[PDB]
Amino acid sequence: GSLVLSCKKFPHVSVNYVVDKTPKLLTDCKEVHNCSYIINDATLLWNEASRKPRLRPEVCTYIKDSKWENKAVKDSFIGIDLTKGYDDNSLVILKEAYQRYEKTLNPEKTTFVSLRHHIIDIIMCPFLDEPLSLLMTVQPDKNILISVDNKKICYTGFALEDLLIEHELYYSIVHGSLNDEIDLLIQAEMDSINTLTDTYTEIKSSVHFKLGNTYHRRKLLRMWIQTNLLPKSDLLIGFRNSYSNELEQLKAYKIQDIYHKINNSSIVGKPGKFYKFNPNVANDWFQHIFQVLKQNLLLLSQESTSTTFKVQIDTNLTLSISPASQFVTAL
Ligand SMILES: [Mn+2]
Repeated sequence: GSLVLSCKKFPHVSVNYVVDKTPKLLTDCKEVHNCSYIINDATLLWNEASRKPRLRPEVCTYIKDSKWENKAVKDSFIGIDLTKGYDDNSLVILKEAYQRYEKTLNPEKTTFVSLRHHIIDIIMCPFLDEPLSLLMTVQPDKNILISVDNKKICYTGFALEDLLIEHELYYSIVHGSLNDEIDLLIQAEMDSINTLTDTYTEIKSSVHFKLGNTYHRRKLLRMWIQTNLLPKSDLLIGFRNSYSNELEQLKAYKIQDIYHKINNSSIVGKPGKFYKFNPNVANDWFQHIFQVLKQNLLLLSQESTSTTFKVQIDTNLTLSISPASQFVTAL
């Protein structure tokens, strides 16, 4: 019926393992659909009908040249108080995306279907001091659906996207292979596209990184997982004055960049406690739980009345899989 399993002794490389070119989490990863969600209209505008959020041209210009067109331009961004004006369902889209691409799912593999948020959450377990909980339903088609069950730092983030981009949300549905027996159909919200480079660009707000500070090592590792799960994607980070909240610097990064930042022969000098936040360890952990999960959820299902399961993971990486009520749906 249920199941407990220790996953702390999962195969993985050395915490100190360094390698030059960042690894990849999914192979043959490609976007298979995309869509803008017009909220007031309760509409989904698929693919060629979707309105991609465009990164302002000045910014694209700045990213390319590595300098602003002129002082005026620069002052339209740098120095702006990302605080000014602070005093003021996703599972539905996924299910439509699954319905539109299903006939294209490889029938020889198990496909986990989920919003990017959850895949990231799972890869992070061993790097967090908090635990994990989620629902995983084994659909009649034998695939698996994953679902669920600081106002100011948050606002500066929307404020920054607003300042850099030209009510409505844009989703990218990608497909990638994990195993010889496992694929992922992931839904992810793109912040924007860099028009000059035809590359999604993930906007992040932050205070200058105090590396060697666990909080930032986490953020940087999560950032890496977040973009490295997509087929194409870059980052743009707005660094702000920890005091004024003024946007001090705009810095663009490729996945390689974020990777290097957290995988040096030098950085791995200080001893760690979370596998030193090593992207490769993360990658190994990735390969391990999903194999574990796919196997057991499949096994338990054949012997149960419930297609849905409560999946939990200890701070000790101990997996717990008990069946959920067959008379309840998580929307
Ligand atoms: Mn963002």
